[PDB]
Amino acid sequence: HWQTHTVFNQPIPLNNSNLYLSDGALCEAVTREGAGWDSDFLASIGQQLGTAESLELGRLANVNPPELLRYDAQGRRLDDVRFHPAWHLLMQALCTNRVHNLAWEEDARSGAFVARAARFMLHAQVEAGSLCPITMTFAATPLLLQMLPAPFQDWTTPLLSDRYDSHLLPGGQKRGLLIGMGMTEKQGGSDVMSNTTRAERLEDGSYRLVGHKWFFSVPQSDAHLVLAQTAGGLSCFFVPRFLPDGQRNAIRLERLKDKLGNRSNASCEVEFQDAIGWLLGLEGEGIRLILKMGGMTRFDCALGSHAMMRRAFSLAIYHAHQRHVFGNPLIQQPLMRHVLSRMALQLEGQTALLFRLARAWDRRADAKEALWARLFTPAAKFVICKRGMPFVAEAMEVLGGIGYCEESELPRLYREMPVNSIWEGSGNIMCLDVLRVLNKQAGVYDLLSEAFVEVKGQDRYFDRAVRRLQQQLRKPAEELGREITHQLFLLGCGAQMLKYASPPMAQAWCQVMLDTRGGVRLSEQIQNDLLLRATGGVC
Amino acid sequence: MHWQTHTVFNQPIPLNNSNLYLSDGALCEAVTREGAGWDSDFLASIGQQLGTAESLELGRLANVNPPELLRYDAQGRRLDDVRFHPAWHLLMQALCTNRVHNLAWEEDARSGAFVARAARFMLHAQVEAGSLCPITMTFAATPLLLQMLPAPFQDWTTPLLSDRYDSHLLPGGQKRGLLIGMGMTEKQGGSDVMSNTTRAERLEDGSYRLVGHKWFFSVPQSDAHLVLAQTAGGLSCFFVPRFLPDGQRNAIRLERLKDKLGNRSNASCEVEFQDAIGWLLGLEGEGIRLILKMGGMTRFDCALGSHAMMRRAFSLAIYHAHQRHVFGNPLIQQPLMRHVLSRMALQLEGQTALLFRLARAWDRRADAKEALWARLFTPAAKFVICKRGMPFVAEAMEVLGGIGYCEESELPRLYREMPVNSIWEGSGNIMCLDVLRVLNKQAGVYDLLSEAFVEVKGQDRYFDRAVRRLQQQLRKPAEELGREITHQLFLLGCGAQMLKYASPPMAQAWCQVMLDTRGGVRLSEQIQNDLLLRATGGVC
Amino acid sequence: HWQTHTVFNQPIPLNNSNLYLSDGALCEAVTREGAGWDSDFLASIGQQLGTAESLELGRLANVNPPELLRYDAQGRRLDDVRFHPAWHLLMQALCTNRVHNLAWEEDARSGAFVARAARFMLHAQVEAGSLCPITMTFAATPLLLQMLPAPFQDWTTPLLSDRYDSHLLPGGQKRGLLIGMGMTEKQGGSDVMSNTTRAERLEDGSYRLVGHKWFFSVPQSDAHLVLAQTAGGLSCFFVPRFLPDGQRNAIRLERLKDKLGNRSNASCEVEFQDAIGWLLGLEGEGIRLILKMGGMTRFDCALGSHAMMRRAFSLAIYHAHQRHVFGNPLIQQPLMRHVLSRMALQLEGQTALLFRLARAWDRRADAKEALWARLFTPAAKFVICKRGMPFVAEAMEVLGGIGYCEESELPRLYREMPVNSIWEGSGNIMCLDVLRVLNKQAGVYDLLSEAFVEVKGQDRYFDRAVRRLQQQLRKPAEELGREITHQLFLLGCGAQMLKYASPPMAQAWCQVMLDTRGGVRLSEQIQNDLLLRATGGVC
Ligand SMILES: Cc1cc2nc3c(=O)[nH]c(=O)nc-3n(C[C@H](O)[C@H](O)[C@H](O)COP(=O)(O)OP(=O)(O)OC[C@H]3O[C@@H](n4cnc5c(N)ncnc54)[C@H](O)[C@@H]3O)c2cc1C
Ligand SMILES: Cc1cc2nc3c(=O)[nH]c(=O)nc-3n(C[C@H](O)[C@H](O)[C@H](O)COP(=O)(O)OP(=O)(O)OC[C@H]3O[C@@H](n4cnc5c(N)ncnc54)[C@H](O)[C@@H]3O)c2cc1C
Ligand SMILES: Cc1cc2nc3c(=O)[nH]c(=O)nc-3n(C[C@H](O)[C@H](O)[C@H](O)COP(=O)(O)OP(=O)(O)OC[C@H]3O[C@@H](n4cnc5c(N)ncnc54)[C@H](O)[C@@H]3O)c2cc1C
Ligand SMILES: [Cl-]
Ligand SMILES: [Cl-]
Ligand SMILES: [Cl-]
Repeated sequence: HWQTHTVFNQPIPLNNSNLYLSDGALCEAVTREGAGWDSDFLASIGQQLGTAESLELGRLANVNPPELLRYDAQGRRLDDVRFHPAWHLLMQALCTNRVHNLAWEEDARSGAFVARAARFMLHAQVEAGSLCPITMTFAATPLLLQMLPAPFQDWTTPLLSDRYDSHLLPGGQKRGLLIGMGMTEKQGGSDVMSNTTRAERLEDGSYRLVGHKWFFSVPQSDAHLVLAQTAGGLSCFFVPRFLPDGQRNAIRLERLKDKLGNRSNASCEVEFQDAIGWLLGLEGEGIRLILKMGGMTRFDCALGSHAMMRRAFSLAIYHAHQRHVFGNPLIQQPLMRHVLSRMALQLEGQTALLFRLARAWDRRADAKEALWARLFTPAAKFVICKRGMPFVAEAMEVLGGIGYCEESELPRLYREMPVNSIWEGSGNIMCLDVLRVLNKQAGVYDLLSEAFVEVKGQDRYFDRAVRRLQQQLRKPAEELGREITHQLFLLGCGAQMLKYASPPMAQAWCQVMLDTRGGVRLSEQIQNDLLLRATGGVC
Repeated sequence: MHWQTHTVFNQPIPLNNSNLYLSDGALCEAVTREGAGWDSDFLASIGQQLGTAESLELGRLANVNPPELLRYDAQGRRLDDVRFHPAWHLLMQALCTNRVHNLAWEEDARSGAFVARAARFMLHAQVEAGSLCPITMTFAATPLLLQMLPAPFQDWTTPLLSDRYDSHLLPGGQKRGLLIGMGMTEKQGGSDVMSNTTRAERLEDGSYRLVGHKWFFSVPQSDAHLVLAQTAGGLSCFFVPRFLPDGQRNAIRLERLKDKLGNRSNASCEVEFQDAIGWLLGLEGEGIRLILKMGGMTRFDCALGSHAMMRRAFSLAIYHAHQRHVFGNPLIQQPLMRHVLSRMALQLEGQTALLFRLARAWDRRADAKEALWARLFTPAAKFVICKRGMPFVAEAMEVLGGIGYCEESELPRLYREMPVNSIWEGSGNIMCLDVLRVLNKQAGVYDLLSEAFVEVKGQDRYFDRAVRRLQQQLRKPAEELGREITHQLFLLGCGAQMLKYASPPMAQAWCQVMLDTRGGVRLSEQIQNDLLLRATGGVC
Repeated sequence: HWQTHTVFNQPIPLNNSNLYLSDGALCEAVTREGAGWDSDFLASIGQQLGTAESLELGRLANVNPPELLRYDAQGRRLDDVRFHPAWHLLMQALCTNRVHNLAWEEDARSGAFVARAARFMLHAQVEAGSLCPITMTFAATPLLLQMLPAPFQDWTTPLLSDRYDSHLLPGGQKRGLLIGMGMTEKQGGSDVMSNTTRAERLEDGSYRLVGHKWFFSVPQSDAHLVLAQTAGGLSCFFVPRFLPDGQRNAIRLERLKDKLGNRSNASCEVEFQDAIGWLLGLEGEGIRLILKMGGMTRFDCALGSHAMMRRAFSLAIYHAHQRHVFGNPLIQQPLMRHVLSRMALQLEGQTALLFRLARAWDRRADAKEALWARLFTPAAKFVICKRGMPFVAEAMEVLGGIGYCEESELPRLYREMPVNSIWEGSGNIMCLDVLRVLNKQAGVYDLLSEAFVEVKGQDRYFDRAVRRLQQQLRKPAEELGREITHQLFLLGCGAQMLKYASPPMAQAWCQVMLDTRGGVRLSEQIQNDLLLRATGGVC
């Protein structure tokens, strides 16, 4: 008699699922792209990462963001950052699963980049902030392994380990390392040539750095690769957190960013007060170096946005299956079932493209593969990271009101999305790069012709899309970089669907994405298969 | 460098990584003297563990990340749960591992257990105080439950005697360890519990339906609370479990979480009972009689807890004062400071002596004379010591100065905790009214005092004069002098202990400083040195 | 049937009362000490300040503490502090009521200091943090008015206004000002001789300051009087927030204290990076100057603590009067009544001593009056500020559990008390100063004897106390500085009680405070009278 009502028609939130085994498109991609040997392991962590206890860690790390500790209680400079225990727990698992170095092990087998991409994608569905140090370390490791200055040769062993080490010590004394990246300044992020951080050559071949970095993520990194001006031009420096003699480097943490999302991750405004750096490569070869690593971090952005889209979608279909409206399961409602099917179709294409791209990276020794990666990485980052926002927003709306409340995973996802689109130059820069590749790089047109010819006749909308692109690649105006990049990206997904997806699935994908007319209805059967694949049972 | 504007110097390193036990001379001597010497090795062991920086950090985390009340889930269903920072649970594990909640109630507990347990308690208290609340309540309630558990809960006996903290959201019977809370206070009264309006109706099966509220309901996550409610037969005490036997959640509704000055790591709720099921303990109307048994022990914990926090505050102060220089010399060498610090050390010596003598009384409660001693000095010790805590800790804070007023320091948290112990369980006045009630109603109280006072007569002139004043001060029966009488009675208790077991110079010092009404007592250079030295260890 | 219980015996909290007219001892003191002309105004603001709306401003200012803005969104240094709107409202009223300068107006009448003290004591009961800038400004004003450097002569008018101006502008362009004091450094606050902030003389006569201040309250002050080392000794500098040319002075705000209490008030850790200062007086004359101001701020500490004890006590008795326990009003319960009466008696004494002490300051032109002030100011600060903690804690306990909750005014008061005892050298330094006056000052022993002889024979306990002080002054050790200062303070209050208080009241006070035998019962008539005077009706 105390109650005013009974609570019903409230679906149970998705948890204790298998992030891997419930993703049909992913299972197929992993095996298809030569990482089948990691399938058992993927399912293993898929189950671990998908538990309530795991998702809670994600929540804790974000709602208890890091504190910047500039001083101690005595008034001495401290320059440290303090995290919630959940942060460290996430790091342990990321490093245990070698998301930061799997591909760089000395005996790493074929498909390692692809396998590692799958491992990454699972973690990304749980928590995103923690991916930042992992992404940076992953991209920087190959570079360091062959360019480490003499005083830090003993970093090789920890760089190749599977142990997270949060000890406040010099890198050489630690079990595992994290590498950060300091490029962006107040005057520019895309245009790094405008940096005003200067480096004066010190004695032993080291340099004195004086300047600042505007966005300096993971200040607790064991080292940052930093860009600074020298007499010889813009160079890249290895700036360790501790000097060889055990003293703390002269990096001053001034301010912690107060971010829309990505809140679990510490992003600082730092200043260099005669900090010591070691020159990597040659003076003026700075931009050339960070361009090598950029390729890989961009891929992580695209993959990360995709992972979050996948999670948001999983939450949405799980909810829509249980929630009833107007007498029927929400997911049975014609208009909803239509929207959800198009969303699933979106993820199928992205899964296909992203893991094809991963294969390219795994086989970068092949000039044709390296060129494929060089081209589609920026494209995938631009398109997928742009889609993230509208896509996650839609998922949120499938849940309705409760999806707009912070107790749900959706707001945090929705809040994270834009960071991936802004990171590393932003969309426009991606598109200018795509244009630059088509123009400057040799044998690009030949590479495209081969793939397009390989699937000609399989689908009318694809072939028409190919014709439209070649017509736009005659007079490629800069102001059409987005149109060109988008169309180029779709053709990439299209080819993959046509080659390896079932004919009905590819027919569906091509129609929905490449049919300019619109009004595209999907067969009852193809919709059922999409939604079924998106919940597993295809593994 | 050229970037700096100054050099940081004369800033002392904060006290950490010390041994909370081995650095307390008075405590080591007390433990051995009061028959708990067998626990000395263990005490030093946890004394080291608890005194580490990592441990102190747990204390800080538990307080600056206070519990959240979860009334509802994301679906709009009632949840009635409380979510803590991991540090809270870590503190609880250690407290239970160290059996601070049940050591004395083990079936084979040896002699001195209450005294040993008091020492274990005192160490923990210096680290974090909030976590002590569930421990204090469970410790006081356990003896009662062990022999009064209703039939459906006989399988609580094993967990009640364990050393395993269990935070699982399950019925008690399925758990490895338990916590018992206490629901007495209502909006209309805390001291006067007969004004309770929570009512209980007897049901067909022997349990009762409770409808009402509790104003301060600490540790709502307890596995059960002993609750007072009105019945047709009068004010009774009920065992109100969090889960019913059939695994369903009892009808206890958590409405509001208190936003407290201190004690913040501990969840204190405003709850309402919506036909919650309770099991009658004892007889209808025997309610106040039951919670009076348990009150004796929780009061002791309040006194000990305040003492522990005073000890910690003092440790921080002397450690600071030893390093900090002012006007060319170590702060602790400055005549006026060294004088204040010595009086503070002297304060703790007396409290240590009295509190652990009291702990012995509880350990030997089978002896009528000991039980009476406890019945008399427990309330007195709670009144005086818990009152002193505030000015005492404030003084410690001032020894550090500006930095002691900042929350990065342990001092503000200690300063903020202190009043809770004085307010808890009736408050100072109630303690004093109780002391007066014992002198009046209880038989052979005057005889008991006479024996102790005679045993030390002639040893100190200020003590004997203090004894004369008390016996006279009792000349006219008067409620409005309850505090004067309770305070004087307390000092005489400490005095006797110092005179019997402390060194003659130490006891001479204590008696002069505490009992010399003519004030202005200077202390010998030697006695001050010995006080401060004892307060840092080396006497163990 | 929805309810589980009925709420009763829950007293209404004290609000919408008159902070002045409810304080019998205060009304009498104001009239007695030559400030009876302000009575109509004191009752006026006493009404305004006691309102719920007023008290709410206090709460807001403290639960929404200031934020330090070291940088703006563009990464340019900003060094500003942002307050809750309630803070500025509190400031507006304080300045409107001239709590910061009443006594320094050019045509200030007799008893201005005593009237200002009364106004201060009322504001102090609503909010304490806001008193910091007021106290500092009040103490520095007289000094500045006759020492202002040439470039800041036009500061005279604003210094004497009733205007609060929070505009971020150079002083000269504002309608009112606030002055701060920067003395304490990390190495010491009591021993300022250990300061390492150094000032070099410049071409133009001003100085370059490089150093730091550990506690630096009201960083938003229009100027700070700062102590720094020069070639000729430790000196006092006028450091304006803006330079004459409008540029911001080189005062760098590094960090904001996270305080036990006093949270509404901004206290900073600051550093000087070649900040411009102007010498006040002669080099090495620094300590001599800040000693002149120290006199008045120490008085404000004592007054503030007294004020907060008064407020606490008002709350306690209003509560005890409504709250029932064991069938009677809590205030009727013999033990409670006894305690509350002693507390009231405590405030009677303090009120008498403080406003006699205020008279001394007002008539400081008389050497005998200045000497009385010189002696009892340090004493009153030591004793009263020390009593504050146990006193307010008692008040809190009268309310019980609800008094321990932050929704009550008690915790905020309780959290405030220690700051007044720590400010300006702390208790020990006060007692050392009192000893220095009894030793180094001439005619002190005479001044005291004149007062004691004037009341000899009126009370046995008072005379016995006098004989014990004179005996304790035979051998005046340093270690007895507290015992001596305490005894002195008591005799001070005692003299005032015996002279101007009703004989029964003076007897009660003497018996309670000076009867070493303890165990004093008070008559039912004197208790009824004490509590009646503490709720007004004597005005
Ligand atoms: C959460 C977070 C963390 C970060 N962490 C780091 C870090 O760890 N290390 C680091 O170095 N940086 C970091 N950054 C900075 C980030 O890399 C840059 O912000 C990003 O590269 C864009 O630089 P910017 O902000 O200066 O944008 P701007 O350079 O001002 O660019 C503005 C816009 O102009 C567009 N644009 C640029 N050139 C052209 C052109 N020729 N034609 C048309 N449009 C153009 C860009 O697409 C962009 O959208 C972080 C940023 C965020 C939000
Ligand atoms: C952090 C915290 C946690 C708490 N947790 C719990 C809990 O878990 N369970 C629980 O039951 N209670 C709890 N309490 C309540 C606490 O036990 C009561 O607040 C306390 O007993 C005082 O009662 P009260 O607040 O009703 O004050 P009142 O009973 O209104 O008394 C107020 C004052 O009156 C004095 N007084 C009472 N009677 C007399 C008399 N005859 N003569 C003179 N003076 C008298 C009291 O000593 C006290 O100073 C908690 C309180 C706090 C602050
Ligand atoms: C909220 C707040 C605001 C503040 N604002 C300001 C401000 O605006 N400007 C400013 O300059 N300071 C400020 N302070 C600091 C305050 O003035 C100092 O902290 C105070 O003077 C004591 O200095 P300290 O902390 O260095 O104590 P210390 O100098 O380390 O003193 C330590 C203790 O030893 C005692 N002592 C010192 N010398 C002796 C001796 N010879 N014999 C016996 N005992 C002795 C002292 O009384 C003190 O209790 C502020 C502090 C607080 C908490
Ligand atoms: Cl900081
Ligand atoms: Cl809730
Ligand atoms: Cl800032």
